[PDB]
Amino acid sequence: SHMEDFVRQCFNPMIVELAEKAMKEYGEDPKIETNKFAAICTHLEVCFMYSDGGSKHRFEIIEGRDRIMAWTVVNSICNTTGVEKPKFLPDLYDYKENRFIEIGVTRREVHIYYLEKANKIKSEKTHIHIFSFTGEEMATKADYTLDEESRARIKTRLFTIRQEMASRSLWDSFRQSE
Ligand SMILES: C[C@H](C[C@@H](C[C@H](C[C@@H](C[C@@H](CCN1CCCC1=O)N1CCCC1=O)N1CCCC1=O)N1CCCC1=O)N1CCCC1=O)N1CCCC1=O
Ligand SMILES: Nc1ncnc2c1ncn2CCNC(=O)c1nc([C@@H]2CCCN2C(=O)OCc2ccccc2)[nH]c(=O)c1O
Ligand SMILES: [Mn+2]
Ligand SMILES: [Mn+2]
Repeated sequence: SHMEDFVRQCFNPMIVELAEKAMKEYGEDPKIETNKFAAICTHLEVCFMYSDGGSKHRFEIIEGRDRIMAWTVVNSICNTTGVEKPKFLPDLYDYKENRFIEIGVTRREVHIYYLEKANKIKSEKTHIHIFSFTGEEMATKADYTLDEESRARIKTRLFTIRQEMASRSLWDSFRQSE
């Protein structure tokens, strides 16, 4: 598909590979479900830019690993620090703030997607941070974890991705797909 060719020429190959591994691990093929292929690559790159944000070895990346290794690291963090075991796999863990983080990249209002995630988690301790393709963000307790400059790069990157899809007339079908 055209979306697949764009995703592959838009994101770096390591990111594309982790999304491919993660989709086939859950029975989905990137060549058919090309919109979900785009969304996993975006979500992946955001998590890695996020993890790059802040100090050194600050975030233990949970997303991008296979399920059983990801839960292995979560169980170790839980028995290490003593925090509650979340019901759903998060994306990061903040060693500085001592909390798991769920990262979301949406095509709706940050309030709606935050509400969906906050009610589905129902763990209270897991921190939530939502980005949108228009530069908007919402985070638990208005605590945005990272500095402004790091968050602004993610927002800028998201909007750069949005324009690239639109130039290829793919942005409309992509938002009408989440
Ligand atoms: C050189 C640099 C590359 C990026 C790479 C890094 C992503 C992340 C990748 C993998 C680790 C790889 N695997 C495979 C299985 C076992 C395993 O461990 N996974 C997935 C699960 C968690 C994790 O770690 N990695 C690799 C090194 C450390 C790291 O976090 N990051 C982080 C920022 C955005 C990004 O892409 N790095 C490395 C550090 C700085 C940086 O940017 N380049 C080249 C030019 C463009 C670019 O970014
Ligand atoms: N089909 C599966 N493909 C890969 N990974 C999958 C997967 N099912 C489960 N996981 C791993 C655990 N879920 C997440 O980590 C996660 N989930 C969600 C939502 C909410 C409910 C399911 N979901 C979803 O699957 O699409 C989003 C998505 C996007 C990119 C990468 C993964 C997932 N939004 C997250 O921001 C997020 O990080
Ligand atoms: Mn995840
Ligand atoms: Mn997430």
